[PDB]
Amino acid sequence: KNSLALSLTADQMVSALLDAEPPILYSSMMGLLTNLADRELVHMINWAKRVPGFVDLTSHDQVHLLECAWLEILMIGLVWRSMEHPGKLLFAPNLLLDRNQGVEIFDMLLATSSRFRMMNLQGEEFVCLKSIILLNSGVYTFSLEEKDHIHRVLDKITDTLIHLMAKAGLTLQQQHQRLAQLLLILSHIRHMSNKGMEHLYSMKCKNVVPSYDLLLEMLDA
Amino acid sequence: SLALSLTADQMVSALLDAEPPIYSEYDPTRPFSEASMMGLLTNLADRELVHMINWAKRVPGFVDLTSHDQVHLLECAWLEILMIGLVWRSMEHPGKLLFAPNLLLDRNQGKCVEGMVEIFDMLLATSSRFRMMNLQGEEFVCLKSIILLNSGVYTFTLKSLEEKDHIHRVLDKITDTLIHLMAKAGLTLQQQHQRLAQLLLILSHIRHMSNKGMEHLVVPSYDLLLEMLDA
Ligand SMILES: COC(=O)/C=C/c1ccc(N(CC(F)(F)F)S(=O)(=O)[C@@H]2C[C@@H]3O[C@H]2C(c2ccc(O)cc2)=C3c2ccc(O)cc2)cc1
Repeated sequence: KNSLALSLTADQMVSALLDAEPPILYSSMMGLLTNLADRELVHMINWAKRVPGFVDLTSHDQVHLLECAWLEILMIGLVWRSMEHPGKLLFAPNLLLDRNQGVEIFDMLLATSSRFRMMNLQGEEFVCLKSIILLNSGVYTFSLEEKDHIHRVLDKITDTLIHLMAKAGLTLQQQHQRLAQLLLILSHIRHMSNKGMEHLYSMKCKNVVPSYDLLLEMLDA
Repeated sequence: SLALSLTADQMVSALLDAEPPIYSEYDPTRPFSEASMMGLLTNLADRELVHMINWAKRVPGFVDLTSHDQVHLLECAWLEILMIGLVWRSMEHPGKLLFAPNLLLDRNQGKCVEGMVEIFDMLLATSSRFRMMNLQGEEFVCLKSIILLNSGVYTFTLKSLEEKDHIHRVLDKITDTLIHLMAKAGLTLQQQHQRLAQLLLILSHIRHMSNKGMEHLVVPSYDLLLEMLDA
C-alpha cells in the first residue's frame, strides 16, 4: 500500500497519537463502572479511527481488532491514570478506589501501575503501547494484505518507540532493554483482560461486552 | 549468583543444552472420542511437566529464586510453555499440530473435543507466524525462557523487591542475547529492534491461547510442582 501511515516520521506518529488521546471522563460499583466504560467506548471508536493505518483496513478487520482489544485498552488507560496514585485505581477523578473497596484483578492492575511507575513510563510511550494493543491483539486470529499492512504499521510504532528513547538519551542497549520491558507488560495486560472477561461472565455480565455488530455500527456512525 | 555474569553466547549455550526431550501412547484406538483424546493429551502433558521442571532449573537465574517463587512462575507459565513447544514442533507441518511424533493432528480432529477447535486454530496461526518469521531455534529457547520468567512476575517486602529485580535483570540479559543473535546473523539495527518487538508481541498471543485453554477446561497443583522442584 501507498499508505500515509507508512510515511510518518516518529515525531508525526507521536503527534498523531497524542492528538487522538481521549479525555479523562468522570463517573452500585458495577453500575458506575459499566456506565463509565460505555462512555469510554464511544471515545475509543473515534480514537481508533485516528490511529495511523487503522482506517486503511476493511471495516470487518477494524471491528475484529476492536473486539479483541477493547478491555485491554480500557485497562491500560486505567493503569496510566492510576500511575501517580500508589495503591489506588483512578477509574475516574471522582471514582478513586483502594484494595479494600475491591480483588484479584484489582491487585493485578495495581501491580501494573507499580511497574509503569518503576519504569518511569512517559506519556509518549503510553500512547504507542495503546496503539500496539489495538493493532496486535487481534492480528493472529483473522486478508494477507491486511495482516502485512498491520505488521508494517506495528514496525513503525516500534521505530517510534526506539526514536523516543534515543532522543531521551538512552544508549542502544538501554533502548532495546526498555523496548522489551514495555512489550512484555503487554502480555500481563492481555492476561488481566482475559481474567476480566472471565469475571464479567462469572458475574452474569455477558451482555455488557460489545458485540461484532455493535462495534461495526459504531464504526460506521 | 553468576547467572547475570553470563555472556550472550553462554546464555544461548546454556539454554540449548537445557532443552527437554520430545511420544504419545502407541496405537491408541482411532477414531478418538472426546474422553480418549483428552486422556491422551493429559497423559502427554503430565509426562512433559516433569521434564519442564528439569529444564526450568537450568534456565540461568531460576534457581536463585525462593522455592515458592519458582513454583509461582511455573504455575503461571506451564501451559504457555507447553504451547510454545507445540507451536515450534509444528512449524514444518502447515495445517497440523505435532503434539508428539506419533500424534500429528489436523484442525478437524480438534473438533473431537468441545471447544478445542478454536484453540487449535489459534495454535496453527501461531505456527504459521513463526514460519513466516523464520523463527530460529536459538530465538525459540530465549522466548521460552522469557515466558517462564515473565508470566508470573507481575503477580508476586525487601526480599520480594529483590526477587522481582533479579527476574527483570535476567529478562534484560535474555533481551541482550536475542539482540546479539540478530546482530550476529547480520540484521541491521532497525531490523533487530523490529524483529525483537515482533517476537515479543507473539508472546501476548501465546498468553491469550493459554488463558482460553485454561478456561474451556488436570492442572498441576502448587504441591505437585513444589515436590517436582525439590526432587
Ligand atoms: C455491584 O458492584 C459489585 O459488587 C462489583 C464490583 C466489581 C467492579 C470491577 C471488577 N473488575 C476488577 C477490578 F477492576 F475491580 F479490579 S473487572 O470485572 O475485571 C472489569 C474490568 C475492569 O474492572 C471492571 C470494569 C468494567 C468494564 C466494562 C463494563 O461494562 C463494566 C465494568 C473494567 C474497567 C477498566 C477501565 C475502565 O476505564 C472502565 C472499566 C470486579 C467487581
